[PDB]
Amino acid sequence: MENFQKVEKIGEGTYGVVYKARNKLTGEVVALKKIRPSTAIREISLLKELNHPNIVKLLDVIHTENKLYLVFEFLHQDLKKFMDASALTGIPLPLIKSYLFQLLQGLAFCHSHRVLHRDLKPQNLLINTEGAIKLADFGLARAFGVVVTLWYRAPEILLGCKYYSTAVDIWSLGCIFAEMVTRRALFPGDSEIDQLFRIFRTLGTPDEVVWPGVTSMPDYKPSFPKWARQDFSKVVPPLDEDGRSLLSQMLHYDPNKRISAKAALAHPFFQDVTKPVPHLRL
Ligand SMILES: COc1cccc(C(=O)c2sc(Nc3ccccc3)nc2N)c1
Repeated sequence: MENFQKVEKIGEGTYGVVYKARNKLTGEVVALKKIRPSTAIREISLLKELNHPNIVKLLDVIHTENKLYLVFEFLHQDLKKFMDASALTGIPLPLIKSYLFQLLQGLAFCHSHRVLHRDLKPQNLLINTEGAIKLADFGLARAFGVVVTLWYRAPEILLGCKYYSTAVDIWSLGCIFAEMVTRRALFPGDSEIDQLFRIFRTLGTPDEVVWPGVTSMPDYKPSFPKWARQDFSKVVPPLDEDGRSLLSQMLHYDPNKRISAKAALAHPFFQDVTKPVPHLRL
């Protein structure tokens, strides 16, 4: 187009097609996302001012010929592909730990700036050859808002709560952490109810004891089956107790009891964190 050269279609994003493109003027390659409101323009534009090592930079918001494009710094590979590529032997624990640590740093930053992601998934976690991992698309959900993956959706969202909190991002990261460790999605639901019951079958059907206010949620039904909680040691076996304790805190039903990114960074699991180099096949 006028100021870009579409190198390739890197895929279908939440709001539209995403292409690997090259800016004709600078020659820089970026991830150009076509969006499929004047308030959205204002909000999104504010996001350009979010700089952190673990957040994919939003270089530009382009509103021309009545189309909306978001220009992002280009990263080497997404975690989804990396996990698939590492499925035979699994991502080494030190690297899993480094990634979780960095992602929490990115979340702690966004959240301290009152920005939520709401749709964290391996597809929007990007890595580079130097061992960094970054979160892409923070704050787009709020600015915009509505086959979609439900695997990383927090239970409060599934139960129809209309007010999101920073806790939904911790839940999603918890699901991703488990998946890196076991090499299998933690809650692979095929529908909203299947997603919810898969969570219930593992963590136990929530009640007013563990989640005060749950029985009054919009889509909660007294007729939900009552499953008992499974022992955590069976959920992510290869993980040591520090990792399991941290994961359990990231998967608390009550958003208010769920650990914050900031507090998670101080968890004992990270006492020996390092920054390994991943073996990336580009
Ligand atoms: C469907 O497309 C998506 C979905 C969610 C996030 C992004 C995104 O921001 C990206 S992808 C990317 N490089 C990349 C290089 C090789 C393989 C896959 C992605 N770099 C950025 N910045 C793209």
